[PDB]
Amino acid sequence: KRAVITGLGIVSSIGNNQQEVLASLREGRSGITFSQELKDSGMRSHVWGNVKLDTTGLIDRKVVRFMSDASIYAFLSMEQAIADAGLSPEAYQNNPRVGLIAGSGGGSPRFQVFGADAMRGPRGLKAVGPYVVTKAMASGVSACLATPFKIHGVNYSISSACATSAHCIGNAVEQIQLGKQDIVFAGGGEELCWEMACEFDAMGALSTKYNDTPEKASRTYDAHRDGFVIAGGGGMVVVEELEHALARGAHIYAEIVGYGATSDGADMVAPSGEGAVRCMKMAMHGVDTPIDYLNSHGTSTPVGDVKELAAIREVFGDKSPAISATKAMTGHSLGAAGVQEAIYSLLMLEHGFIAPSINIEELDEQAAGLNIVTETTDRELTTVMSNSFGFGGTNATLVMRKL
Amino acid sequence: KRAVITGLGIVSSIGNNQQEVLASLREGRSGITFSQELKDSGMRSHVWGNVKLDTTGLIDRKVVRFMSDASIYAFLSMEQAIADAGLSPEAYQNNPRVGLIAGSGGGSPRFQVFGADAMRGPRGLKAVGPYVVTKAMASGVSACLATPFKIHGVNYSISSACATSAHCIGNAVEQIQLGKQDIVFAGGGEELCWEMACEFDAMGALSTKYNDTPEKASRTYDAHRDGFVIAGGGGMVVVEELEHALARGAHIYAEIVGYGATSDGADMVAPSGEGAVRCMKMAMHGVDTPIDYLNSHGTSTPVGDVKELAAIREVFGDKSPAISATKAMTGHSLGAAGVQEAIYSLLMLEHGFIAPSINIEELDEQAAGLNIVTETTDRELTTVMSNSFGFGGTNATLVMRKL
Ligand SMILES: C=C/C(C)=C/[C@@]1(C)SC(=O)C(C)=C1O
Ligand SMILES: C=C/C(C)=C/[C@@]1(C)SC(=O)C(C)=C1O
Repeated sequence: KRAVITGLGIVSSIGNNQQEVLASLREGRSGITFSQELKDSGMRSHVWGNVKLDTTGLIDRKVVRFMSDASIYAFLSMEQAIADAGLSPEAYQNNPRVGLIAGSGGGSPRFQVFGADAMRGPRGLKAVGPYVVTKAMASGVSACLATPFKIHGVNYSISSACATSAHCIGNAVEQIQLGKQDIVFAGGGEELCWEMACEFDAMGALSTKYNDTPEKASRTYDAHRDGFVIAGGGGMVVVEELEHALARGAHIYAEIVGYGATSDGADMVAPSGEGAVRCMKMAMHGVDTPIDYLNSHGTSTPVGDVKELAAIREVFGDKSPAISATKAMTGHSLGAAGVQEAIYSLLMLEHGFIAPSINIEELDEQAAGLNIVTETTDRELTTVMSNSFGFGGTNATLVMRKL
Repeated sequence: KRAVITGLGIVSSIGNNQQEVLASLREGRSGITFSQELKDSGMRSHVWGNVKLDTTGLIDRKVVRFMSDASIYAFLSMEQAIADAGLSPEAYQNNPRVGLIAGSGGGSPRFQVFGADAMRGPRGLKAVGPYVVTKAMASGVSACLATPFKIHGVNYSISSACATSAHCIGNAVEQIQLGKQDIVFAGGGEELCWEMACEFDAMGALSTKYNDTPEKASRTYDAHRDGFVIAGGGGMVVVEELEHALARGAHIYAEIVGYGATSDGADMVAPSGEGAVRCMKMAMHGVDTPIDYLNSHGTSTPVGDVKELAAIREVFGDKSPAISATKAMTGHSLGAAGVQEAIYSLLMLEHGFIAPSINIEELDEQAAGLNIVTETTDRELTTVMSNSFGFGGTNATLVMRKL
């Protein structure tokens, strides 16, 4: 029935491990840089939320030859989670009660585009090769991790655009609740490339006025925000059944006491708000303790930002929780955003502090009577909430509490 | 607690609705044709499992601007399932207890490539446009249906390659069991294009020796099968809680009495057998009636075919059910294969007959343990099983029974 997080792993724009990520968060350090690749592709947005790591010989050649970047990022995060959970092969491999639910928002537009380019070349099929399917397939993140880690339980991905890894964790929780699994590795990954980024720029979703000052581009709630800053990376958490965890002396960050998954059924590319309201309310249902901190989806987009503020306010009313949008620091890793931000929230719960909402030179008047924390402040948190939304009116909310 | 199917919709290579599909099945009619597109693309495989329907104007212009083919196919299938189920707008729209779980195997390689191609032109972003994200993103099938159809419940896709739509239905069942939803539209869609097909051909997965005789290319269990015949299309079923279905007098096809979801944790692109055995057995927990008919995944590939037959052998021993691989007729629609074949199984349960396993000119030596019906056989069926597997060692099994 009860699901808890007993391990985490992360490869992000602000850190290649939970320790480095902790640093950046408490420091309020930006992971955004100028991208030549993006500028070079023809894009208007030239700022990145890139992973600063040379992944070259980190994954075995036979295993890595099937993967794309989203898979690599999630695979490395999974290793970190396996290690950090205290799990050994004999404990998680070839075991029907151990599963994997992880995905990405866009799969691999790079290798999808590589296979097409290679195919139209004079060598066609031979230029494409036998590994494009596993690299480009939408289920790449799950397929590429489940096989090498010899997972025997559930094995699939959930895709809900900018909310995918959040739904992945919520689904893992349901597997434990249904008594189907004891452990489920949940999370996701996302590649960073002009191939996919250009699509978002094409719809005017990305920031384009701060290319000269990359670290100031992502400015959630700032009156002059102009779109989100795309990013790549991965994250993975170990969702485990309470008794099982306690039984093996597992270290427990918190327990997932709430999971909301709703739908807007209104517009694509634009949030309705009511959808998020029901989602958050659903995640708080039964939680007998108040929400101390709220890690908003806050993408730094004109409409989105205030639309979520309007929702939060209607759900909490007078008594609103402390809020901070860590995207102003990290950027929007799309499909990886959900798990990565759940991890930042878990780190804040574990280290008693609230990461700051940076770059707010001018608070939006639409973000009036709320509590946007712009200073790294030490606080004994107990219950935290994380929101994730994506195109198509898909919403997810996770509420985590200490034991 | 209990989940039943109260409506279905389908757009496939053998039919544009349940009536045409029924006729083709009973007749063992091939939906395979020669593809100039694939031939012109430089592929060794020139046979198609195409949808014979010009979809132009079949969807509101403002609504279809966000969709790719997989989304269109699923959207049309859902239009059918809604009407079939006898659901009125007021019954399923703007309702938190009504959800949508549908996806595809590859999303939209065509629009991932179009975005990249347009980007590298003299028009760049202007040529790309603002609708490529929703078309190219992995969650397209779910995002593009949930919004127009006014869905307020769950909204996301499950992606497990050639098993995705099967896992989608299984997940919908869990939502009903967890008491979270009363109705969940489950299924998926898949586009047909050289962009995605060349990648499979590039790994030698597609049939290439029967281009001169398209209808004989897909030959599951035939000693001379040489890969699967790619296809496109959609399918959607209405998964509904039992008391709910009966309360409104919905017409129930069958109840989902079993859902297995396992993982191989062995090889990519190649099945282990073990895993599919646990998946079937898992689907069988609680089911005490015999399996009267088994709609195998049977892709018409050398290894796959006999690896699944070995697993079926292992699960049933001396008591093996009647088997038939409808892919020899329809082709492999990848992500849509699961829901489409669940529908064929539902149609056979409904009209009392077993669709034939066509093109078996020889029958692999390993298939000696017969009961693979190669002739349309009228028979009163009660419990049927459908298998779905995909790259990455992901397995799904659904068992449906008459009420
Ligand atoms: C239905 C549309 C939604 C939820 C849109 C949001 C707020 S979610 C997101 O990640 C970005 C960039 C947005 O603009
Ligand atoms: C792990 C690999 C698996 C399950 C491979 C299968 C049998 S699934 C499928 O649709 C095809 C074409 C195959 O070859």
